[PDB]
Amino acid sequence: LFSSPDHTLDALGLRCPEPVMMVRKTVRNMQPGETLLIIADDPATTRDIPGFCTFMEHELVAKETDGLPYRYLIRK
Amino acid sequence: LFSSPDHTLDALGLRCPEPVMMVRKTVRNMQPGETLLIIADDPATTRDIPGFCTFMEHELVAKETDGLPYRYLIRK
Amino acid sequence: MKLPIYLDYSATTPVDPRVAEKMMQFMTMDGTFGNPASRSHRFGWQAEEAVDIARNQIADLVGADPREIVFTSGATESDNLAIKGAANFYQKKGKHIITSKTEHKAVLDTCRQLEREGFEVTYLAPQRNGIIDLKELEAAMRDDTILVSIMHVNNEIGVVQDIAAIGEMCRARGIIYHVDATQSVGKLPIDLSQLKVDLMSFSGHKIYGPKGIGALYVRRKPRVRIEAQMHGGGHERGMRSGTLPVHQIVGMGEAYRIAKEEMATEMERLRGLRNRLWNGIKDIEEVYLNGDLEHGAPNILNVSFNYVEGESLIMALKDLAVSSGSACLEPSYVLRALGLNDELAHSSIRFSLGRFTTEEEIDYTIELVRKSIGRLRDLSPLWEMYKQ
Amino acid sequence: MKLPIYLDYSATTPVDPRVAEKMMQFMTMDGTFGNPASRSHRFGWQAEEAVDIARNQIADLVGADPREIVFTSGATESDNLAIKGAANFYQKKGKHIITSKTEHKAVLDTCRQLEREGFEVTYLAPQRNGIIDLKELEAAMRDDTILVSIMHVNNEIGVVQDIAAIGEMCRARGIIYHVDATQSVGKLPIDLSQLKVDLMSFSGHKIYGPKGIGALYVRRKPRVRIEAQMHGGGHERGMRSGTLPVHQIVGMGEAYRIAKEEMATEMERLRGLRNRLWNGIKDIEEVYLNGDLEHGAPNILNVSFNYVEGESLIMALKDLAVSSGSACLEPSYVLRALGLNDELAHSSIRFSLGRFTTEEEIDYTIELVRKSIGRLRDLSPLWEMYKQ
Ligand SMILES: *Cc1c(COP(=O)(O)O)cnc(C)c1O
Ligand SMILES: *Cc1c(COP(=O)(O)O)cnc(C)c1O
Repeated sequence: LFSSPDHTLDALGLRCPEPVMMVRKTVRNMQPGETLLIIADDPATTRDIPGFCTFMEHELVAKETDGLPYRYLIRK
Repeated sequence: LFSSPDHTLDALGLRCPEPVMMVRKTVRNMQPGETLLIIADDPATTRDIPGFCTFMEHELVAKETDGLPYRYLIRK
Repeated sequence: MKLPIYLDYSATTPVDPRVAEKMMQFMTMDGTFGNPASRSHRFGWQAEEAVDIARNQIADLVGADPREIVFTSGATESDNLAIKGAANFYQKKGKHIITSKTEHKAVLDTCRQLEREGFEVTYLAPQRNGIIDLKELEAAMRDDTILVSIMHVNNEIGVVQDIAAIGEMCRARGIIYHVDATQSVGKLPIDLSQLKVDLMSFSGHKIYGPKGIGALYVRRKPRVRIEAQMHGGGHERGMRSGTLPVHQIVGMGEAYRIAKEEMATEMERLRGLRNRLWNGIKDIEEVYLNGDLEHGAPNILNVSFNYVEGESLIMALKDLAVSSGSACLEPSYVLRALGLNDELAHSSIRFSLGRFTTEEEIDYTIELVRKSIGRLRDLSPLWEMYKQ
Repeated sequence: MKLPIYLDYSATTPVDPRVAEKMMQFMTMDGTFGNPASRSHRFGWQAEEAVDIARNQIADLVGADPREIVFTSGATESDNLAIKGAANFYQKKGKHIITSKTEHKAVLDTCRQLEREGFEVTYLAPQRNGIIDLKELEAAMRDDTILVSIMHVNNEIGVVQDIAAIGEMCRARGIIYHVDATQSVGKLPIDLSQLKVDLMSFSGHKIYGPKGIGALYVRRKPRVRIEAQMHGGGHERGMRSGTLPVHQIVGMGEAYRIAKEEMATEMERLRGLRNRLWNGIKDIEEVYLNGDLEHGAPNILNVSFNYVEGESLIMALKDLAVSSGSACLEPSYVLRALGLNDELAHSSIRFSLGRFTTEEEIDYTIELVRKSIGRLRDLSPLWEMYKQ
């Protein structure tokens, strides 16, 4: 679900490329196997946050795209 | 003297940094121990062509500075 | 043979082991790390020599004189420098500029800024094959035209322009001709002693040199002039201030020297691999060639696959490293200029070849494309339509 | 101990073996050579990661946010970008700019170009010690002033300005404050979360990173804006287009991270060597200190030797690699601003210390200077005059 994320990244009002930058930094200060709730309203994140998990090899858990704010739960 | 140079570099009308560039290239296509008459009217060559021979390790043979065109005979 | 298979040499190339090795001799305390602008000691003087050896290496590739080569931080800068530099210097002769609607962004974005500054810019549409209509180019030229920028080789579709003839049209009218040769340098022959180009841009990382360096040709004779864009001490004969980056500069010049040597051999080999590739896929049903097969760069091949949803095309060729030329949702601005619709443009792949590309990789590529375009079409509501 | 002895760290520094080694991992086919702007494959994505790791490394040195760091080709570019970018963006608030007559050429030459474009620029004279009179700075500020550029540490004399206080004067009036921190970065502490600087320039090769790379701080909060000077695709959040040079970028960020670590230790060591040097030569008869001993960079020492013909001074210290700060016949424009006459300015040497400088080198230096200034004066018609 979207209930027990250990980390919460608010990225509201941020626009590409800023979201991927913020997310990039967070995963570094994160331990391998941790949760991260991303709150964004940048539409480009529908392509770019899955792209991150795909090309940087992370676990895209649960998604939200059908209404703002979008939510993206991710695990290292 | 200024009579039997095997190479003649005309650099008249050229202005720093152009003279040192032309001279630089000539010494490369030259065999170690060869003569090169430089004809320049760039006043900066009074400092820069001796500077070349000094910092690039070549033989400053005979000089001319007291009237234009200046003449500089050099040997590799 | 590893995966992905890099087919994006036009995005950027890898640095030659020979190039990178030279660049090592100009870094640390025991190398030639000195600033070539310090002339009170040996450090500076020998550094300046390294610069000069590279500046010549570059010059000899393109038939220029070393005194015509200006160091920049990249092809992007050369294009800004060349265009705004020339436009500003000659603005008293007129304010009109002409370029092509398929030029790289450095040229296009630069012209758009000049339009803010009071310049008028005509963007010519290309024909379907990508070539500019020279008579349409002529109909655009005016009394108050001062500059034309049309690139040698296009980086998306590979198409080659007649820069010689364009150069002749320019000179005869006193118009400055700028050429973006990033893609063509070290691929097609170039001799400025013969060509009527006044300004020409090029970079290093498209020819196995390092990113972050490039140069700008500026014609000595007849004399062309530009206003500097980069101020602070007046280096590069007043046209580009700033400390010269020696190692970067050395790596570039070495790359240009290898290019002079290996060019002929290499472009005949690539031109063959290019033809190997298009033949193993030209037989597929709905595939189109964007550009020119005869008169196009030997190393670029841009093909369109019809009746396939493009979003998934790339996800299907994950075994390949290529690009569609789309921009962080929407589709190559070059293919849209050629005239294709957004859906077709979206499902086009640009294959760009290079030094490390083999026949094994090409054949593997051929196979993957058949099986991939095959599977997508199987599951395509669009193909079933076409199959009526 | 080899000769020459490099004492020109302020001209440029050598690249750290640690820095250069990182820069190797981002070059050749088997490294991360991909273009960080290609997002359809793995090559690009991991390259972009390297960039981001370095962008942060940089940010953390100066208390910025990574989203505030803009990549450039060098400090020269940052100064052009910052100044013309800010001046052009805010030109509707007024056209007046203020800077100091002793700023680096990148700032000075940039302002002079803006004066061509219709901007008014006040160049403030420094006091004899190099510091700007803040009340003279205040008397210059107007309604229509939009920008102030005053550097943190001067590169000729080493003098440090009160950028904190200048920042306060700027903010209180809505004036943009640009700071050239090329010399100060990684030497004096810097924390933009506290400082009221809006734009700040820095480079890499003055801190043991590579030439040809540098950055520009742009304040996120309160929001500062600039017009891009480099067009073509809108990279770095629209402020500096062009392919990012990954290796260059990596080398810079590593250099900034080492700097955060080793800074304290190193600047206390240099500050001691600086004091070792001035003490072993302060006893010579006609020697003057240009700048400030207490409140000056720990690594720069600019001294004047009176009654000696300067042309030969340098030829006398050929065992040292330093600079007088003269320009391809005439004399440091900074020392002339401080007020010294052309002859004294000509016979001044700037000693700049760094990572590889020892006590052995300093002591050897001390000795050489006594014996050298001694011999020159022996043969000086000028000294005999002074000896009356
Ligand atoms: C890649 C490219 C450029 C960009 O050069 P950079 O060195 O990345 O700034 C410019 N023009 C063309 C045609 C290109 O293909
Ligand atoms: C050296 C220096 C510069 C120049 O930076 P580059 O990277 O060489 O372009 C700019 N400002 C100051 C204060 C400097 O000392």
